[PDB]
Amino acid sequence: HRTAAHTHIKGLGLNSSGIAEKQAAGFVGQCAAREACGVVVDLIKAHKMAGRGVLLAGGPGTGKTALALAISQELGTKIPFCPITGSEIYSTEVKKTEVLMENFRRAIGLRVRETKDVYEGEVTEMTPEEASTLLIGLKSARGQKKLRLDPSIYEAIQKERVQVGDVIYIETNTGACKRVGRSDAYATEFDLEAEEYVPIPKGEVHKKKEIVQDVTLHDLDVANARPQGGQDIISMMGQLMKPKMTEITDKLRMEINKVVQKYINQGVAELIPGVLFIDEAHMLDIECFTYLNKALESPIAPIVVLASNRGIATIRGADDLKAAHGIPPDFLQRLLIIPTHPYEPDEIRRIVRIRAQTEGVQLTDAAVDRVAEHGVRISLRYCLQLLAPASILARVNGRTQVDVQDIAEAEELFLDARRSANILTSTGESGGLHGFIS
Amino acid sequence: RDEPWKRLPPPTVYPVKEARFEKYIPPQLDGRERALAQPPGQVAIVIDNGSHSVRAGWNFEDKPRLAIPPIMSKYRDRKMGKTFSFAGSDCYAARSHIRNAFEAGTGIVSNWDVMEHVLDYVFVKLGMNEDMPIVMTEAVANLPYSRKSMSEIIFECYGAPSLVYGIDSLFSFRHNQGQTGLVVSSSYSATHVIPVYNRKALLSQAIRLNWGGWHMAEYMLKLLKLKYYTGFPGKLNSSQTEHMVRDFCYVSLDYDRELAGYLDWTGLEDRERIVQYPEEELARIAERKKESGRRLQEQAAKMRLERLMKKEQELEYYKDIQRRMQGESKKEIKRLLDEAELKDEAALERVIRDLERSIKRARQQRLLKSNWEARQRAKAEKEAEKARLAEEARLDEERRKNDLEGWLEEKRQLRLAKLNQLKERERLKADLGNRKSLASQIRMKNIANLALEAAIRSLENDLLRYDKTFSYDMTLDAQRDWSKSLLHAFRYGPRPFDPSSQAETHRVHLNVERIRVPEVLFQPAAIAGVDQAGLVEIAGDILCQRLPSLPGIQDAPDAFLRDVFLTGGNTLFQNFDERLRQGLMALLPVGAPLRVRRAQDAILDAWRGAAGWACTEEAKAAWITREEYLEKGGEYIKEHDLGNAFA
Ligand SMILES: Nc1ncnc2c1ncn2[C@@H]1O[C@H](COP(=O)(O)OP(=O)(O)OP(=O)(O)O)[C@@H](O)[C@H]1O
Ligand SMILES: Nc1ncnc2c1ncn2[C@@H]1O[C@H](COP(=O)(O)OP(=O)(O)O)[C@@H](O)[C@H]1O
Repeated sequence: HRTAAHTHIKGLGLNSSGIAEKQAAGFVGQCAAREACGVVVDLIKAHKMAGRGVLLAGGPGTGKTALALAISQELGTKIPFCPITGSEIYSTEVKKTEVLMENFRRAIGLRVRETKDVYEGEVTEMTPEEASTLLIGLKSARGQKKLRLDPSIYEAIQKERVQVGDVIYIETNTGACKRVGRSDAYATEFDLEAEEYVPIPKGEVHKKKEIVQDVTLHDLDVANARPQGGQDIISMMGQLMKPKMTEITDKLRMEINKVVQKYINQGVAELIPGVLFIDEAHMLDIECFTYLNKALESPIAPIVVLASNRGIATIRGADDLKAAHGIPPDFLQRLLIIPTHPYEPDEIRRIVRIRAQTEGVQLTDAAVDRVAEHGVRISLRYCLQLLAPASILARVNGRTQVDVQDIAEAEELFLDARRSANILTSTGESGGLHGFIS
Repeated sequence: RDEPWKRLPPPTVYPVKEARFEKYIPPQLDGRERALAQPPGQVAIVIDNGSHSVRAGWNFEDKPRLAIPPIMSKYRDRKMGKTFSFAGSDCYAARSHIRNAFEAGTGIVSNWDVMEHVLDYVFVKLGMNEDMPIVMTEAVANLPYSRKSMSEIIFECYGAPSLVYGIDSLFSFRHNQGQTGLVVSSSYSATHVIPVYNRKALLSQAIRLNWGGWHMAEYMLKLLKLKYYTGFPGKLNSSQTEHMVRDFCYVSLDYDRELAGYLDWTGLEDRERIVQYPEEELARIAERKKESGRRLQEQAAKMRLERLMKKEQELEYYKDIQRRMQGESKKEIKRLLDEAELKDEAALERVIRDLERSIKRARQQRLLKSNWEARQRAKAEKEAEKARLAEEARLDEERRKNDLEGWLEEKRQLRLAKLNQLKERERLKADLGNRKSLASQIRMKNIANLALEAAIRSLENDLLRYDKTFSYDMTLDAQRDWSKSLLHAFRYGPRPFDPSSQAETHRVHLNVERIRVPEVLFQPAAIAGVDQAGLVEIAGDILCQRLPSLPGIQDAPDAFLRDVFLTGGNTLFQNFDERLRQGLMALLPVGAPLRVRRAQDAILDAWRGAAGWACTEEAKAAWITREEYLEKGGEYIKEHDLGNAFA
């Protein structure tokens, strides 16, 4: 349990009728944006979505990404959520219209249920039956058990160095085997052998457990393009033979859709459409808002929550047009735009109290007003970053709770950006030996 | 540290239960009067020929009448002029000429002159004044000569209608109402494992382990003889070790974890089991020691003063030579230095400096003035040295009022240096009792070429007072104390040492012997070196490798695992059936209905089974009458399903 910048966000805090209530689940105020994000969460769960775009306006300091983490904890662990910033789309190995499709294919989720039948235990004998099939007795501390092996899983046992009485761990379903060690009954056969002597497991020999587990479609794309991990031994050279990201063509994705729809029609897997949260979308340039306008029109595309804080700025990559939000109006008509208004002075105090009781820093009511004064007069990100140093100035001076004096000391030890700009301009007047170098 | 034995409770001690006599001589004649009242064919005398305790009685009762050891003893008194010979429990174990009917370590009778008198005592104390059938037990796969000799003693010495031999563990099986199982019976002489299939013993494949309660007693005697190493003032009989094993040993469930953390200090007081065995003159001695001490101090003080005076005289002599050398020619300085046996003026200054440092550290009126001035110089030197030490102490205290860390690092380095010096000395000391050491070779090479504890305590005291990270455990004294060694915990316990008192030296402590001695049944080849297999491994060899490979039986795991029960006398240990159940659970396949239990009256059901068997139709169809002994011979075997194989 360590505090982040969004630890106190638990959920959107809605009613049963989809109406936001003030000071609920960590948020303070911000009604209409939480109502709209609740509608977005219901749209994601409704499974009637093949590409929808949601833009979040509002300047810096307001709660844009807090809404996104509220959505991410409102969906749960089940439905996948991929947060990427705009600046991650640039690479030096692939084009930047292919990393977008890699994020779209990381967004869609594919849930498979398995019943793994694991076999822990000491090998009793290695008897080749036919001349082929090789029986193995797996002795536990509860009883041994015979086991008939396929002639291909035995060539995976045999590659491992399993001889007489090594404890092993056979997966029955997936056919995965690991040699855990040599059993301690055969420990002191010789006296300085070099193995890992482990005791016989004091449980069952046949443990049957079931596991629900997810796979993203991008992992299917990578596992079908290039051999990965298992038998890819020439990758230890590194220079040309490493697993470099390659240009996954449209034909490969068009076939993987066929195969996944085949395994959904058999009732094996389940499909769950995810969320792609692209943050600070002004860093996306015009060679990607062209490609999003195509890639959202697929019948498989996930919902895209874009976040952008800028005003009428210059679209990157094409310097001769200005547009709102850094988003071209060719693309801006698709988006559902949600506003994010600033904070009143009576709605900053509650954020101070919630952020204080998240970090455990308790403080008197004469200091909450001072932190709210710095929140009104300077910024919201700065006033919340004085609750943690002042507690360090509290338990050192023989106190437990934070008073006005510790914050009056921390405002001098920890200057903000505005007073540093004033010192940088006015106090740092002459550019000489002991001056700043503009 | 006084803590580990300050709040320690007073000990709860158990005395020695030696197998003594008991004040009873009954000539019980009330059994023959009841035996002659029953109809014929249903009266028989049953004798369990046990190696530890021969039992005997009539079949129509539940408890045996006589339960005696095979001990006998014969004497002749010349002060009385009479031959004595009594046997059984009437021997006191004051005289002992004891010889037993059974061979020590094996339940095969080979001491027939004792067995004859034991049977004589049995037939006397039952009441025989004149011819009943005899049902008698023997060992598994008995030797034919022993059966021939026993049958010869039964027919020829006493005169009997019929007798029949059987295996006592199988009688306890038949009394326990089993049909098919795996009888594991740990007796006094050997531990048998016998598979029984539909009330029939499969004696072609029964296996006896060569360990038993007598081996328990003898191995316990050997380990108490080797534990108390320097000589224990007490008679260590075998029988008292047997009674120690009977009430102070239990088979541990998980042995390799219980054993390795057994002799830890925390909680040894509850593991350990302990066994008993049956001012004016001080002021005058203190004054004499004070007076002898005063005289030695006075002599030492005189010698010290004399040495100081001699050094002062020598210093004056060399200073005089130094003064005479001031202003003399280089030739006269060499003559004065040669007269003083000195090589150079530098050697003279070194001798004067050394003598001054040593003194600084340390007619009648003329002599008295010279002695008084010498004492004043010595006192002035001592006072100057004391002043110097006091100043150094003050400066050290003043420095301490300042830095402490750098001070602690210096004290740690000084401690390490002194420890290394102690180790180098210990090494030199150990090497001095040795030769190959290069130390004697370097000495011989040199001859051939020619041909602190107080300081450590002082530093530790300083670290204990000022260093919070330095504990008493890190002191040299702590690294040298009983509470550290395990051998005191192994022989004596967590209490302090024996001060050679009356009721303290005569004590035997038991720690490991509780779980080491009854463990030999499962790991024989390692603890006691008997080159055979464990009980678990024998049971697994029979259940998993021989019985499925034997034709004529239906289910090898589905039938023999229904009832595995434990019979013999060497079985009433705490947690003995559970160990065998966990071993067989580790060996058998998963799902076998294993149910290990034990008999009801483990030391007495071997008699009751032959008591209930004695007067049935199968027993009537398995007797050997007298004319059958006269015709068929001696080694004739009625093949019964409990007795051994016919020959
Ligand atoms: N309460 C008890 N706890 C543990 N052991 C006991 C107890 N009582 C008796 N014994 C053990 O039982 C043993 C006696 O067994 P028993 O006399 O039944 O063997 P046995 O039938 O004479 O053997 P065999 O058939 O070979 O002659 C003794 O060694 C004694 O240590
Ligand atoms: N309704 C709210 N309740 C509590 N904290 C909030 C709320 N809205 C914003 N915050 C705070 O704002 C900060 C996040 O600002 P952020 O949304 O990251 O701005 P931007 O999206 O412009 O980078 C977090 O520290 C969070 O504590």
